[PDB]
Amino acid sequence: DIQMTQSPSSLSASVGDRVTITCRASQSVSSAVAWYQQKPGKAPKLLIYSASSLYSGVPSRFSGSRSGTDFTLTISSLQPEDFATYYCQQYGSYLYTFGQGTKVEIKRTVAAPSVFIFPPSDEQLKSGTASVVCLLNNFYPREAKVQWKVDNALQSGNSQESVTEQDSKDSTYSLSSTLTLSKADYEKHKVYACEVTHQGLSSPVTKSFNRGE
Amino acid sequence: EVQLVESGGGLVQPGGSLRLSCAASGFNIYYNYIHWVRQAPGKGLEWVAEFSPYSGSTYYADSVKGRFTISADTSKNTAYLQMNSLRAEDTAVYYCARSAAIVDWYDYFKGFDYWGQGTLVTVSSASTKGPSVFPLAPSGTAALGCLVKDYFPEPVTVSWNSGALTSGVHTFPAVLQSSGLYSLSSVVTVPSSSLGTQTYICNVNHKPSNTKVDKKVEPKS
Repeated sequence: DIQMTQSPSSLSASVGDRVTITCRASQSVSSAVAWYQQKPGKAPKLLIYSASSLYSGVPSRFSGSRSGTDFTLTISSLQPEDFATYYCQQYGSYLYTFGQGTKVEIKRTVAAPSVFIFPPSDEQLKSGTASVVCLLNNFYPREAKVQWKVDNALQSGNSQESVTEQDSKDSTYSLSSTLTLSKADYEKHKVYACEVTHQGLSSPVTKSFNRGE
Repeated sequence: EVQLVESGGGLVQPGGSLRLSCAASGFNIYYNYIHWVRQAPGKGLEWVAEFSPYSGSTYYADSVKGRFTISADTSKNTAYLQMNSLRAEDTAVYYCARSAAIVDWYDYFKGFDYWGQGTLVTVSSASTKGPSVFPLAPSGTAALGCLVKDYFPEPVTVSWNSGALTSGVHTFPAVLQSSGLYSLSSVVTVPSSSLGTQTYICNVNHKPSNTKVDKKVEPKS
């Protein structure tokens, strides 16, 4: 709703690639631009400071350059340990501001997802709510669309998605869509379907079931 | 070795207050600049405040001005961040960072050199509720899992078979339902032949509420 910071943008690259992240800084005189690297669950780490200076302990593949107003961070040879999120920082008018965030992602061939749809457990129907989940296991790219169909009617607003972090070796992703319904609305319909579309799927894959086998 | 340790975070109600402390080691925070940077779940970093005890100057981000006050105590080498009138959008992992003293007037800012591990602050009117774990029925290799639902606050650690089953597990990031409670799923991919002999029980761990749940998964009739 009220987002305080945009989500990190994505960049698909392979190991050994040369990447260059540009940071548009209208405060060029404030050439104190600093670059940071952050991995999931860890605190950010300083890489480039003062536009071009290399921080003590950072590998030599990292470099920073300034061309007028544009500040860039260049990784000469992308390594498996370099796939993370990168932030640009600008100091202006006594205010420090971080960039949007660039998540460098491992690039691989397209992989179609494996779809599984799980009816709710009878202990939950006794509680008064029904939760049908749909599993999208091991796919690439992470862009996937999940459409819930109740009695061949397209749903919207009664589900929530959750995508895992990229696998280190498979470079794959996993999605879990949870359709939450009430005990009364669940018992009023029979067929509940989970339609999945992906780049690796020439046609949408539907995994469905009937209430009560 | 310089170390920054955050503390004080946790559960707070909207409109309530919280005071974080950034205990520092390995250096004197007096001549240096202490900063607070927060990161919403799945979002980017946001600088919120900067303090310099030598000059006493306090600078805040416009999103926290008037509600957040930064300060320090040189007697214990610890900085503080008092948050008043907290809103739900203030829910984030709060890091405290150090900026070196201005030794060169040309390279006046040399980046946030060292950071802390961060402390989580959750602003919500929900109460600490224990997780309600439900089994995901498993219909060449089959997929099964557990659905933990209606727990608050984050996080929840989920293991399988007392930490013995790790190959193929997928503990998804939690989602915030409209009821203010969190709900995540943890699935796994185990051969269908070992579904009858080998028992599969997920160990659901919620430390905020001290609720251990071990739910077994079996195919329905």
